Amino acid sequence: LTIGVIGKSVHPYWSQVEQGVKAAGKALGVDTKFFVPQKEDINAQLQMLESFIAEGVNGIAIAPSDPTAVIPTIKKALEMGIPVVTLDTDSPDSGRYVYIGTDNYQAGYTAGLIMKELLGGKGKVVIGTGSLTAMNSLQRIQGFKDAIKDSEIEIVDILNDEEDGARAVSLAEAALNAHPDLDAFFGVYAYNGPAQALVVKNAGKVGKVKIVCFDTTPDILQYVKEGVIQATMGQRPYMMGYLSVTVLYLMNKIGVQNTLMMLPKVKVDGKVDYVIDTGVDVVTPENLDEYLKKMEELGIPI
Amino acid sequence: LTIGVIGKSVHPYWSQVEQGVKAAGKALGVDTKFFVPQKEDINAQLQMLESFIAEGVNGIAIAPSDPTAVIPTIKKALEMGIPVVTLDTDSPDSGRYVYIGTDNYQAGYTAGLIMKELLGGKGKVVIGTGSLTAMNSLQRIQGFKDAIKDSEIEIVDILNDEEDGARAVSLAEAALNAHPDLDAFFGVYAYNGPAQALVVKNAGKVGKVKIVCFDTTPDILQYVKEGVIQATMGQRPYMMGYLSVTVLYLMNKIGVQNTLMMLPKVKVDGKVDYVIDTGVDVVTPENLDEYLKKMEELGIPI
Ligand SMILES: OC[C@H]1O[C@@H](O)[C@H](O)[C@@H](O)[C@@H]1O
Ligand SMILES: OC[C@H]1O[C@@H](O)[C@H](O)[C@@H](O)[C@@H]1O
Repeated sequence: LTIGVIGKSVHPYWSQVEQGVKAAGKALGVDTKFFVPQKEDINAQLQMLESFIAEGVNGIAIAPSDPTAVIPTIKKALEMGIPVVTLDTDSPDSGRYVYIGTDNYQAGYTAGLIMKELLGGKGKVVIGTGSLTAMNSLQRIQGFKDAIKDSEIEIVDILNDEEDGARAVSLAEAALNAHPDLDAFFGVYAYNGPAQALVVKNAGKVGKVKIVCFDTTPDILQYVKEGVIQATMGQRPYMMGYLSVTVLYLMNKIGVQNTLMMLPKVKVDGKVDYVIDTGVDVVTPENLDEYLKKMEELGIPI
Repeated sequence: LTIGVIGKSVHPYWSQVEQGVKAAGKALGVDTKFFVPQKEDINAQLQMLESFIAEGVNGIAIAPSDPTAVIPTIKKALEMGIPVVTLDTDSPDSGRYVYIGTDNYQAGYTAGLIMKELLGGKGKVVIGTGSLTAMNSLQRIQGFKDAIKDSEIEIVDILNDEEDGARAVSLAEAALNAHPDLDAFFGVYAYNGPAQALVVKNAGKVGKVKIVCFDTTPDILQYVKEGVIQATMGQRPYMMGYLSVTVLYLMNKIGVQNTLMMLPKVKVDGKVDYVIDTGVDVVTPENLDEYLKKMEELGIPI
């Protein structure tokens, strides 16, 4: 059997997902194809998707940079008898059987409450994300807004870098100059937190300008350690990759229905959906050490 | 790989469980050992459990007729690296990783609410079960009690047949001739429903005496067709046996933890537990054709 997985960018975050993909494949005796474009690239994801289908893979897990754009192709994959699940970010109307990843809206809400606390309920915030089409970005941002709604905290900007590191840095660097009265940064994607951290450090504003972001890749954790980042919403990319392969494997061996019978279910608009929530680890400078301990203890060290 | 499954009795209900166990094994390439004593026999379950452990199976799924009696042995199995899950009825402190089956307490509550409606909150009811140790029987019973608590309905008898057909019958008709003024019969196990129905149809009480039971085996359904049984809480024995083999298979291939995070979790006494609720189908004479249609569509016809 062969299973194909499609990510959204070349960030180390997707490396963790790939490791999960390969480990699951090795444990189950399955071949895995992994693809991630350099930066956000909807057309490349579509072509790779078209390609995996033509190759006749037995399963596809995809993290859509655009949930609507992939619907027709995902429908074809399903017509061709190839199971499809989403991971990292969802496309609920595509026909994908299961979404596997973080509860994005809530992850953002939590980050919003943390921010609300750090700023004492007031101040100006600039948001940095790598997409304005991916549903996971929109949900994290939406949840952030909903969490600070009952305060005087105002978001003065939402900057999209298309999942490009240099671009994320220069956009945050300019936003800092356009807003010398900025109180905080909110990084929605893995590139954003450490980009805003470099900006703030470069301007000598560590502590002055708060940073609440996502993920726990090396560069981020190092800034959390230096105290530049007060809090980051850590995900479980590895698990997302490992369970995606597993779920698709089962759907081939035991069938789509039997596989769904054993997964967590939720209700959307009075209808049943399937969601495996991989959880978030709220990491701050105070609990960093426990985090490095907890991770290695769970089997995914450093 | 070899998976061992232990049932509670020779009822056709367990044949359904076994078909699932054999279907899963076949689809996954796993050998399956299946055991059920003639009637309730805790000692036989324990003896069979000890042999599967000695024979070094790679997984065990058990439906303990006594949740406490099996703890030391299940613990021994786990100590020796053999994953254990429960199905049909639980043993929450045995150390088993997952419970796969009906939500027994709630299915009982639902059963109680249906009676309460049928009897106008008043009348004499006699419960018929096949165990007073098995947790699924105690939960279904405690649930029936909790549902009709604030009504005038009363339970005059709780007859235990130790999962024996003839005993289910002779115990019933020895309650209808000690209570010819009996309002209703409540069958907890699959043996009970048909027995109670055979009795009631004999004493020409078809309709007079109310019958609310569990399961949808040939006989139970037949009597729902003749309006002898008004409502029966149907389970999914097939799914229980199929998923039990699947879960144990995964635990061997990808590990216990990776498998657990794929399943629905619940919080019990502040600690996370894993439970696959195979759901219940409330069947009445009104929808006895829709139920047949539904089962036919899910791949488990007739
Ligand atoms: O920017 C890299 C990655 O960051 C993560 O936080 C997001 O969940 C991914 O969708 C994104 O591709
Ligand atoms: O008595 C036959 C069977 O009836 C079912 O209702 C119960 O779930 C089983 O535990 C029992 O073995």
